[PDB]
Amino acid sequence: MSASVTVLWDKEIEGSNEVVKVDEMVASNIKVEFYLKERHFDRTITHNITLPRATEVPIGTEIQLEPKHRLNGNTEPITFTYGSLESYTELSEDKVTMPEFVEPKTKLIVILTRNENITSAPVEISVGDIKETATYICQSQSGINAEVNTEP
Repeated sequence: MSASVTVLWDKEIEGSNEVVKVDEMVASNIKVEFYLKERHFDRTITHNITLPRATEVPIGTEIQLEPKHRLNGNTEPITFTYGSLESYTELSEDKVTMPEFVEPKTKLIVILTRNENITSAPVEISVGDIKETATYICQSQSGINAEVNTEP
């Protein structure tokens, strides 16, 4: 009930790829400190395994794989179970330092962005004499960048 697993990373597909504006914070001066010292965000990577509708892989088969994109320095494999656990989400805290002050005669804008990417790859599975090519999907978020612009 434990499959042999090989991900075909050289066949990876670049799905959605975007730079997402998470938020903006604006302030104006005439030298006050900023609202927050740091902002805290949730950052996730979601790992999914998908199988053909008509697959021979038995329900309950365990499928262990090691993704490319991980959080928290985690390195242990993800264990999916076909028919009951097909998605796993990593979560980390992304802490972003804010500008300390608004300099004199300044309007300050913080633009917060991160990369968000979907990638997918074939997964060759064998359990006994049953062979299948499943599809692995990674929905990842990068760390957040803060761009501080000073205006009139």
